[PDB]
Amino acid sequence: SVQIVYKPVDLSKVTSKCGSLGNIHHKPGGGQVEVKSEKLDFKDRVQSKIGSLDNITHVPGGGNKKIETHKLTFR
Amino acid sequence: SVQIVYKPVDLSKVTSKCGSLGNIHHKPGGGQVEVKSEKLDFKDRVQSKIGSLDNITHVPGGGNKKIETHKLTFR
Amino acid sequence: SVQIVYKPVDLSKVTSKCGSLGNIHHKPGGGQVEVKSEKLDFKDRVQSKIGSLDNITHVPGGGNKKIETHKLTFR
Amino acid sequence: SVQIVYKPVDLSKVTSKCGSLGNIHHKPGGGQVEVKSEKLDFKDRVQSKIGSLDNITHVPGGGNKKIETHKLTFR
Amino acid sequence: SVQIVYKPVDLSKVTSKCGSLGNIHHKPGGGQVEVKSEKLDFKDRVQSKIGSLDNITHVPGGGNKKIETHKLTFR
Amino acid sequence: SVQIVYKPVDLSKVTSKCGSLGNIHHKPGGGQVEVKSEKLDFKDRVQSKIGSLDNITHVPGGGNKKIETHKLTFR
Repeated sequence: SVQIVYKPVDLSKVTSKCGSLGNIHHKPGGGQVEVKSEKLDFKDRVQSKIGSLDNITHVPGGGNKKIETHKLTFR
Repeated sequence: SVQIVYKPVDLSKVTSKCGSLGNIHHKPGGGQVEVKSEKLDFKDRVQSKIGSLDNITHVPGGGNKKIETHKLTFR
Repeated sequence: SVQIVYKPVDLSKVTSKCGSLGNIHHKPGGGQVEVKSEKLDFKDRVQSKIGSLDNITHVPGGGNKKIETHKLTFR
Repeated sequence: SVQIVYKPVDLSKVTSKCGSLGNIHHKPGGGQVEVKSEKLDFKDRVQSKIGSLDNITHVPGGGNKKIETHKLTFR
Repeated sequence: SVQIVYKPVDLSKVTSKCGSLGNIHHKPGGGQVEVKSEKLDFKDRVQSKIGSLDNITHVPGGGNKKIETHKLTFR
Repeated sequence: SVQIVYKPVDLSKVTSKCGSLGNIHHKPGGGQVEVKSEKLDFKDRVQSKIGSLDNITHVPGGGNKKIETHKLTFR
């Protein structure tokens, strides 16, 4: 016979404290972009991106990430 | 017979304290980008990126990452 | 007695010839300007300029400048 | 007695010839300008300029400058 | 008595010939300018310039400058 | 008595010939400029320049400069 007894006790306090978050600045792609193309012979799929893209400013006042997994496999 | 007894006790305090977070600056791609292309013969898939891209500013006032795994395998 | 005889003969051909003037480009102030000012105590006249200003494109298809002076002073 | 005889003969051909003037580019102030000022105590006149200014593109297809002076002074 | 006889003969051909003027580029102030000032106590006139300024592209397809002076002084 | 006889004969051909003027490039101030100033006590006039300035590209397809002077002084 199999007897399995499980007690994960977790009182964990993933805590943060800031008095003043601020005065944050993010200036991507300030300058000039210039592209000039002539006499191109493509013979397969193409992608192109030009400019400012995908520019993130994540400012999480908390930003307390917590991750938890319980796998319990039985054969 | 199999007897398994489990007591993970966790009171862990992943803590942070800041008086003043600030005056943070992020200036990617200040200067000028210039591209000039002539007489290119491509014969397979292409990708191109030009400019400021994928520029992150993560400013987590906490930023307390916690990660936890419990695998319990039985044969 | 005074005798003064004057014959400025001028057949001068200040000439220009262009087959095709073109494909001219002028891009001043491409990038970003940013100004930030705090706690300034001025006690006299002020001037300020910010940005793109006074940006000339002179494209004279001729542009044949000619200048001519005749002073004739008598005492 | 005074006798003065004057014959400036000028057939001068200040000439220019271009087949194709073109493909001219002028990109001043591509990048980013940034200014930050705090606690300044001025006690006399001020001037300030920021950015792209006074940026010339003179493209005279001729551009044949000619200058001529005749002073004739008599005492 | 004074006899003065004057014959400046000038057939001078200040000439230029270009087949193709072009593909000229002028990129001043590509990069980033940054200025940061604190606690300045001025007590006389001030001037300031920041950025791209006074950037010339003279492209005279001719550009044939000619200069001529005739002083004729009599006592 | 004074007799003065003057014959400046000038057939001078200040000439130029170019087949193709081109592919000229001028990139001043590519890099980054940075200035940081604290606790300055000026007590007389000031000037300041920062960045790309006064950057010339003269491309005269001719560029045939000619200069001529005739002083004729009489006592």
